[PDB]
Parts: sequence; structure tokens; C-alpha cells
Amino acid sequence: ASFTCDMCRAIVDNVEQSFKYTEPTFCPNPSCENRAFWTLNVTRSRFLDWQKVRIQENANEIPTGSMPRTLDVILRGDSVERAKPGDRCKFTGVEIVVPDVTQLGLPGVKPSSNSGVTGLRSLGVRDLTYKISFLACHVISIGNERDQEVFLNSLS
Amino acid sequence: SEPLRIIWGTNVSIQECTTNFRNFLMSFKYKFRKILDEREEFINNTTDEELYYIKQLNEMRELGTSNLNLDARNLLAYKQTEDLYHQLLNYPQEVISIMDQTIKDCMVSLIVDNNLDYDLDEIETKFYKVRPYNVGSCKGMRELNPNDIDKLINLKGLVLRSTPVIPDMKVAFFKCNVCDHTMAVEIDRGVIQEPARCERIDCNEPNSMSLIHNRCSFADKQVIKLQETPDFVPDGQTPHSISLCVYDELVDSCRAGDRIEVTGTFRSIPIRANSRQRVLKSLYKTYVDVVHVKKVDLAKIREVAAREDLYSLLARSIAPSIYELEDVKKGILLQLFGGTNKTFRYRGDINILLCGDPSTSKSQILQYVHKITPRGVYTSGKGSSAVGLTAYITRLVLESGALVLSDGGVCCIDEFDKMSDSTRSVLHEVMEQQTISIAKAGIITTLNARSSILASANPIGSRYNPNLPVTENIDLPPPLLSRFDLVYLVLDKVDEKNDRELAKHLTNLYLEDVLPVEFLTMYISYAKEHIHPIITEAAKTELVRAYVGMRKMTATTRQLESMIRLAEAHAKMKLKNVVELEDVQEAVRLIRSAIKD
Amino acid sequence: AISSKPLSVRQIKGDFLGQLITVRGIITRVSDVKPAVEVIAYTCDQCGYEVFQEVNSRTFTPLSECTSEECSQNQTKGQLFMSTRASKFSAFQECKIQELSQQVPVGHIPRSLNIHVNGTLVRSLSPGDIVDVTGIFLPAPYAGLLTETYLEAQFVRQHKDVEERVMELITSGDVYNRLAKSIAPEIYGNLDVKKALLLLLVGGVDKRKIRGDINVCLMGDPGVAKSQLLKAICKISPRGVYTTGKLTAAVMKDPVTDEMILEGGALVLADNGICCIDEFDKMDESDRTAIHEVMEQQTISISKAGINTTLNARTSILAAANPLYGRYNPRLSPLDNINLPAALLSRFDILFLMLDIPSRDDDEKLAEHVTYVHMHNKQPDLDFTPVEPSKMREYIAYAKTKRPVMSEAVNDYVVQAYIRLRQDSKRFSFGQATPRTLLGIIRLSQALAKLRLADMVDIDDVEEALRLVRVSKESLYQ
DNA sequence: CCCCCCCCCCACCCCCCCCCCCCCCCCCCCCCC
DNA sequence: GGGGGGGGGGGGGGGGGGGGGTTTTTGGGGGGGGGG
Ligand SMILES: [Zn+2]
Ligand SMILES: [Zn+2]
Ligand SMILES: [Zn+2]
Repeated sequence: ASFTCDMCRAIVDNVEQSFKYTEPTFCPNPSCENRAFWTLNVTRSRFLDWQKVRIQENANEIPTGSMPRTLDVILRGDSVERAKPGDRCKFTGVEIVVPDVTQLGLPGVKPSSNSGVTGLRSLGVRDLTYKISFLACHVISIGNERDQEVFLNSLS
Repeated sequence: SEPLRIIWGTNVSIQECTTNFRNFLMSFKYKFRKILDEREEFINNTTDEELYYIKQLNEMRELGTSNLNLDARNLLAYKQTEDLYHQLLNYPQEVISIMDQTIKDCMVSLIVDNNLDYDLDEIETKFYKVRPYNVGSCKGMRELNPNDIDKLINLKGLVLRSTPVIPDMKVAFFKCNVCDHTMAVEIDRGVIQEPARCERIDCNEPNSMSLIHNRCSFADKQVIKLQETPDFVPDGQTPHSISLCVYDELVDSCRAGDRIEVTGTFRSIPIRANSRQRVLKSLYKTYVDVVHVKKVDLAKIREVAAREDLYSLLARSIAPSIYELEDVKKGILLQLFGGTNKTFRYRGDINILLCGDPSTSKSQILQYVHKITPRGVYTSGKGSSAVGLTAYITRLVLESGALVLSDGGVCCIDEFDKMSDSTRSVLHEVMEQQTISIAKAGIITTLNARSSILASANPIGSRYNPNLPVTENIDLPPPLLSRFDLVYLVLDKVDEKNDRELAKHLTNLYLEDVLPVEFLTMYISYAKEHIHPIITEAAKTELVRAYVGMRKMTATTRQLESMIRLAEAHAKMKLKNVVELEDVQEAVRLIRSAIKD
Repeated sequence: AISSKPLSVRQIKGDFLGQLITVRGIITRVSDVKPAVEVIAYTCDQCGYEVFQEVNSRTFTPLSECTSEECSQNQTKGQLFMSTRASKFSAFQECKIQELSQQVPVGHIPRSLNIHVNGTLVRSLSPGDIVDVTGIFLPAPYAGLLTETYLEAQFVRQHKDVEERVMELITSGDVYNRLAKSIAPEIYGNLDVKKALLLLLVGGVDKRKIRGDINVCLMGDPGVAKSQLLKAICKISPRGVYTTGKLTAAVMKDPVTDEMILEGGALVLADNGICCIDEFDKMDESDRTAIHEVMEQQTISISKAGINTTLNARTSILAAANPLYGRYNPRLSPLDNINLPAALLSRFDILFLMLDIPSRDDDEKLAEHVTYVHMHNKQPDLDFTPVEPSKMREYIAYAKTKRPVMSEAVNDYVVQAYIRLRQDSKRFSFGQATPRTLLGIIRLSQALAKLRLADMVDIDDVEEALRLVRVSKESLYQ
């Protein structure tokens, strides 16, 4: 992310992002008085392709026909949209906690309303909770090109 | 002159508690428990002089595993520890932490006192847990009251559902924004003890530490909803339920529908009026914080496999309470064994139907095979008493029907004549392909049912007419009826030479107390585990000539495929690894009996 | 005098707030017991000296900074942490009382009131209790000036030896006849039906399974008014339940709160008891399959919402069913007259077709009986003295536990009687003899043997059980 | 076997918080003993 | 040469201001069952 201050035209840049939309706390200009009044520079900042996909336990792997357990997988960049609804897939990547970003404090959002953890200064009186999600860096499926060249030139 | 470490509110010394537990966790002998319990004369030194918990810790350490089960009555059997039982019941978390630490100290001290070499670093790295159980009477969920609010209790009930695993933070991980220094903070009573200033005195910036969520260390928590068992309810009101919290390797100790016991500390906590405020409601949520959970051979196998009368012996043993229907019993035994699978699909299922008069033993026969089979089901051809035959989409979720639930087991269907037409169509692809095709809500799959069906069907009206064919008596259509390997008729036609002996056999059950009825399931299990028959080359010619014989007499290849599967099942019986000529001959003979109906 | 008077809920005007009043009603629902705080106790980490907060309100705010002078006089901002062990909780329970059907004025909704009960008085109230509760009628702020209001309970008044006292009836004698007549004593005749209905309560003998349950269906006209007979014997049994076909178990979530529960149906309430299925011909297929599983396995299964179970249902089924087109034609089959399927009817141990036949004899007696009830507001004198329900429960329990053994003489006789019956079966109707009817004869004669408190079953018991079966079979034709 | 029916499922005060101002405390520097 | 006093900076506390806080009917499609 990258932000320009409201009361002076100076720019903060390469601002790393937490799970909440993260804005700078101090102005880099030693003259300036600003804290927390900013405009995001959409052109200088960099986004990434992002896609959540929900997966459920394989039908042939459930032990006695009870409910399948589910998980949220995040795909990013070149790996997005390789999944498909009803496809059977193998992913690899990072098992991660994702906080309740509303409870963590968020611009323009009133917080949400299991016992969380509290005392952290950002929360004040609030208590933070976490989902598990899987940040997948790679995907494959495990469950018409009608021109001669585009077919032949893929073969061994 | 020195400080004392006390269990707060009790004046119990933790050194005393520690040593009282140690001198039982080592040097206890199992003989003492029989002194406490009934039948004390069953003490036997050659089995009961064992240092029981030294034995447990040795097997546990060879497995490297963290958990010890502890029947709490064993504390009351031992003189230096009977007081520790009361401290365990009344002040459980402190005593349990002390017991955990003592187990770890016993593991450490054993590899330097018994002094065999071991990875001390492994034990140092590992946590250890005691699991006390059988703490006391299983007092009712409805009987709990606020005196219990910190005691170790015992409950019994039914699991309705459980959450997925919930990550519970055990150590927060903080990083300094300015200087990138990092420090670990243990979570204390659920509260993050945030550092206000950076630890490094050469930096010491205020408010600069930030929490790095995915570098924290998390324990596993799970919440499970336990319903009051209908054994305990008063008749005129709903059952209660209690939420229970369960942690680490005790996660997924049980699943939906399990009847269980739990031993756990009864706990309570306040809950908020609104998340943006500290304000708490004046009456607490209650839950139980569990520490133990519990539900609710080859020599003889080979010896019996040597017998010559084994086919008849096992067949009569499936239902010896039922008067003679012996070819039905033989067919159902062969169905229990089943054929074999192959990769390329052709599979080991065998399928049977019983028709004839309604008021006869066929229902009991279905019940007995249901009791015998490891993972089968009982159902009837239509409707749903919260259990139905077909897979079905409902709220959005796919539910698996009784056929699909009977994967790898016998599916017993009564009222098979009165079955509904959509179900009659659905049976074709499980009969042929052992699957059912699903194509809704973005999910497409052939849901594999892999079940042998034992059907029970009836004539139209009160009586079967044997002067008319099966298709004329029965409701269900011939192409479905054709798929069954063996099809049988059981009839109530009067004959005193049968009826009198049936009645005497039936009535004698009220007076009387070879029939390996309880060994039958073990024989079936080991046969299905170990034996995978292949067809002998001579048995090819036997199958071909038998098939062409019955073809010269309206057969189809389905009959030949059936004879193959029955011969393979006949070879699992007697634990024979290759199908013999006699196996083909009996499969042929029994099918020749069946196809004549 | 005001605490003495039993007000209805709508008579509790706002003027009674703060006063100790007594309210008369029926408890419509009750909460599970929960711990309310009286005094919260806080440990202090940085001085050890605990501090306390008394709570007088629906909500409270937790303390943080240590107010104790051990900290405060040293200006040490130590931290307070709540402790359950040192806190005084009190048992709390919320109930709701509703005014009775006689208290509701014409055309009004029955009004209701929250009851808060604390301390030892907890779980003195059950749903369905009709009760006088004394308490302090009080407000609670949430509306603005409108108040929530409740009754702080103070006192409860409910509106509603055997192993030797049973010998009173044993020595009094003629026990089977008199106890049979005592089922619905005002109901004329049908003493064969009443004699069969008793053998549900005492049951047969179970053995390793062989089953003790006995099942009966009361078919035929609705003008016999069989529902009252089901009501009567339901009240006799110590564990039974009355129901309508208009039964299956289900995961009946969202009962009051949006909340998970499994509903065991009436067939599970009737575990080790009688399920009285009125309007039996009207039931739907889910209930038909439920009845099928309990009548065969004595279980009812679930495969729903991930829950996969079998609930215990060792239950005896008493059923009553009525014909299509209002009135039964005797020349036609029960299968022609009634909606039920034949395979299900075959599983009952006794089948009684109690028709209603007009009669210059019977109708005068029924008319005089009914008109006596209208003219004197009570039933006429019975020409005999009945046994009351709680007193016959002594006998029924004594007969239940005194299970007999079979005898060789009875074995030979039941075989011979059964074969005699199979000769008539060789011919009409579904009422022919089967192995299940032989099991019925055995179970019913065992029930008679239990009723006479014997150690063995008798050919006397067999011939009476056979008479009941034969009478029931003949009832299917008239 | 075909068509029609009918059944099912679905849509204004109080607390937390943040900012601003004032005073006090602690350190450093300079002078005095 | 060390200790006291004066002066300046920095931190903490207190006060003040502000903002937030489910059944019942109607219509439609699809599936299942019954009658000619
Ligand atoms: Zn700026
Ligand atoms: Zn730092
Ligand atoms: Zn303190």
C-alpha cells in the first residue's frame, strides 16, 4: 500500500498489510502534524489476485457417513481459478489463523457482536478470535483444442 | 524462614500433594485395588504384584506418548493417596497440574535412576497429561448445581454435534515495528500480557510491539454439545444439554450420535451484554472442561477351518432359533462371505431376496444377518422414519440413504414389494454398478453404495399362490427380480410333520439355555480380511459346461457371473485361496435350485 | 391478607408491585438451573489480598484496579482477576406460569408471568404443574417507562406399605375379573377387551431376543368411542403416553431458542411402557416406518444431521383405528374397511373389532346411563366396587417382577392346541394361526401366569389365553 | 401408461476511547563550600 | 571535588468531549402419487 497525507502532499510507500486494511500511523515529513488522515494512492499501491475457495472432506473418506468437515482455502496470483465447483483437488501451502478483522478494529466498520483473547492494546475491551484457513501456493485437480498445431505441439 | 507453595483457598501444601502422588505413581501395586473392590479373594500375586503404573509408564515411554489413564479408585486403594483423591475431586486443576508435572518428572527420573539411555531432550521437550476417570457417581446433567462450579464431575449422555477444531492461543508472538526484535509471551488466564515498551534497552520504543498472529503458538480446542440421555429425563419435558470443551489429542474423541461418558471439571464463566463493553450478565455460562472420555483367534480359526461339516455347521449357526430352511441359511451364509473385486467394475457383492407369505420367519432372518454383519443396516422399502433408502438433497446438504450407509455391509430391506417406483429405478445402478449418480447443487458424483442387499418381499394380499409364478404373486417387476443371485419362497402351508416340529423347536427356547454363533462374526471377519480366492483353470471349464447346461435347459451371463461370485464366496468359506471344482459345483447347484423358483 | 389470596395472573395489576402475593396457574416452561452471582471474588495478583463485589442487578461491570489499601495506600495499580472458587454463586432458575383455562375471560388469550426462583427453592417447579406460588411481584427495567416484571418465588403449594398392601387385593380375590372391570369402570361390557388390555400392562416374559411386549389394536366404529378407553389405560400404566396418528423421532432443532436437540418420539417416551396410538389409521408413512421398527427391533433409528443412532423403544403398542366412510360394514374385510396395511396388522398379538350394533336392549341402558350423567353431574352406581389406579399399580408391579418359567406340560399342550388351530387355518380373512400367534399364546399365557403371581405358567393360563385369541378372531367377523 | 393433482420447499443515557493540558518529577548543569 | 539548588524537559494522570449502541401467506417450480 501507499498513501498521501491530507495536510501535506508527502507519500508513504511499501506499507505492508495485515489482515485489516492498514494505514500509516506517522507522517514521514518532520514538519507535519498528521496521524491517521490519508488518501490511498491506487496507482502506486500494488494489489494481488485473491480468491477464497471452500473445500469439504472427500465423500469416500468420511468414516461412517456423518457430516463432512470443511475448510477455507485462499488462492492468490497465478494460482486463482484453477479450482472449480465439484472438482476434487490437492493443494499445498500454509495452515494459518485468520482473525476476526472486525473485532480487531477496522475503518468504516462497527465490530462484531467462543471466548477470545484480550488485553492487546488494539482491542481495548474486545477479545479477538481466529478461524483456520489454508493459504495455498499451488493447486492441481485429481478428479476443444480443435487445430492440429495446438494439439501436436504439446506432445512428447 | 521460607515461602510455602499452597493450593489457594485450601492450605494444602503442594510439596505434600506432589510426594503423596509420586509414592503412588511409583510403588503402587494392582493387588491393592482388589482389596478395595468386591471379590477380594481373586487377588493373585503372579498377576497383581506388578508395579502397575511403572508398567504403564514403561509401555507409554516406549510409545513416546503423553497421556496416562487413571481410574480414581486406585488412589483410594493406597494409604498415602486416599487424601489425594479428595483433593483431586475438590481442587482438580491444581492437583491435575501437579500430577502432570509429576508424570513428567517420573519419566525424566526413570531414564537416569533406572538409568537406561534415552533421548532426555525428547522428554524435556514433551508435555505429559494424566486423565483421571471413574471419579465418582455419574450424577445427572439435570442434577448439577452451583456447588459443583470447580469440582471434578462425571457425566453420561449423547453427542449431538461438535465444532471443527478451534485454534486457542497458548503463546503470543510479538515483533517490534522499529527494530524487528521478537519476544514470546505466554497467554495467562486467556489474557495477552502485551509488552508496553520494546524489551531491548538499546531500542525501548513505547507502543511499538505488534502481534504476529501466524507466528503465535496455538493449542487445539473443540466444543461438543452433549444431550441428556432419555434414560434420565422426567417423562413430561425436553431433555437438557451441556456444552463441553475438549482439548489437544482429546479433540475428536467422539462423533455425532456417540453415547459417551466424560470426566471433567465443571466450570462457569460470565458472558457479555455486548462485545463493545465490559459489562457482564449476572449469571454465568456453564460447561464441563473434560480430562477423560469413553464410549457407552487364529488358532481356533484354522482349527475350525479344517472341518468337513463346516458349510452346514456355519449355515445352521446363523439362526438356530429358526426352524429348518436350510438352503436359505446356506445362501445367506454365502452372501455374508461374498466374492472378490478386480481393477480394470466387477465386485464381490451377492444379493438375495425372500418372498412368500408375510407371517413367517423371513423378518427374523433379516434381523439375524443384521446383527451378524459388521456394518450393515435394517430398513424397509418405503418412507423415512428419519432413515431412508436413497441419497437425498435436503437442508443445503446431501444426505446418504440406507443403501449408501450400508457400504461394505448387508443392507436388509423388508416390505421390498411395497417399495416406491423412484426407489425401484434407483436400485438398478447399485445392482449393476454398486453406485448412485448425484448431479445437483454444483456437485456431480457417482456416490458408491457397495452393499449386498438381502430383500424381504410379500405377495399381494394375505396368501401366496404357488400355482402362479413369482412375478404373478409379487408386486415388483421381473427385471429388478432378475438381478438377485438367489431368490427364495417361504410359505405357511399347513403340514403337521413341519408345523409340530417347528412349534416344539420354538416352545423349547423358553426352557433350554455345535453352534459357534458368537465365533461366527470372528470367522467372517478373518475370512474377509485374509482370503481372496482366484479361479482355478479347471474351474473355467466347469463354469462353462455348467452354464451351457442350464442354457440348454434360458440362462444369461448374469447367471454365470453369479456362479463365479458364489464360488468365490464358497472359497472364502473353508479359508481356501483358490476356487475349486467343488466350489463351482455348489454355486451351480444352489443357483440351479434358485432359478427353478 | 393479600399473601393468602390465590390471584390469577391477569388479576396481578401494577398496584401489586413490591408486595408478597400468591398466584395460581400452570407452569408452561422451565429453564435449566444456572449459577447467578451474589458476590464476585477477585484475587489480586500484585498484593494477594482479595476483594469482593456484591451484585444486585441483571448486569454488572468487572473490577480491574485493586481498590484494597494494601495496593492503594502504596498507590500500586495491581490487577484484579475473578475467581469462581471464592465467589458466592446462587442457584437461579427462570420459569413461566400461565393462568388456567377457568381463569381466562371469554375470548381472551391466556396471559403469563415469569417466575424467578433462587436458592433451595430451585427445581420445585416442573412444567405441567398446577400450583400456587407465593413470591414478591417486582419490576425489572429493560420502552422508556414501561417495565418488565416477574415474580421472585418464595413458597410453592402443589395442587396434585405396598409390598404388603398388595396382599389386601390378593386375599380379596377374584382379581382378574375385578381388575379387568376396573379399566374404565363406567364403560359398559367389552370385558374380553378389558381382559386383553390388562395383559399389556403385566406383559409376557423376555429371554435371550424373546420379548415381553404385547400389542393390541381396537378396530371398528368410532361410535364406540374407544379413545376414552385408551385414555384410561394410559393413565393406569406407570410409564405410558397417549398420542394421535394425526410418533417418529427427529432432530427437532430450534425448540425455543435457535438450538440443537434430538426429539425422541412418543415411542421412546413409551420405552418400558405403553404407547397408546389413537387415530391409528390416520398416520403418515414416516410414522408407519417408525412403528415398524419399534414393533420389530424395539428401537427407532436416526441418520439425520450427522447424528446416527438407535434409540431404545421396548414399548407395547395399544392402537385404536376407525373405518373409511365413517362406519364399518361387517361383511367386508378389515382391510376393506380401514386404511391400515395387512402386513402391519399381522404383527399385533390381539386384534379386536369392536363394532357398534343398534339394539333395543343395549340402547336403553346406554341412554339411561348417559342421561343419569347429564341429570346428576356424576356417573351412576356400578353394581360393583372398582380398584383405584394407584392401588392396582401395587398389583401390576408385583405381577411384573414375578416372572414365571415354562413347563413341559404347557409345552406339549400349546403345541397340540396350536396344531388344532392350524386345521381351521387350512381354509376368508387374515385371522388364521401362524407361528406369531403361537408366540402370542405363549406370551399371553405368561402374562396371565404373571397376573396370578405364579412361578410357572399353567395350562389354565394357556386355555384362557387361547380363549382370548379365539374370541378376538371371532370378533373380526362380527 | 399418461395426465392431472397435490404436495413440498423455498424466498437518551452510559461506556469506551481518545485527545489535550498541566503539573510534577527527575536529570543535568553550575555554583558554593 | 562533591553536594545542593535551580531550571528545563518529558512523562503521566485527569478531565472533557464524542460517538455508538420467526411464522405466515403467496407464488412458482419440480417431484411424486393416484385414477381412468
Ligand atoms: Zn503530512
Ligand atoms: Zn524495538
Ligand atoms: Zn492488590
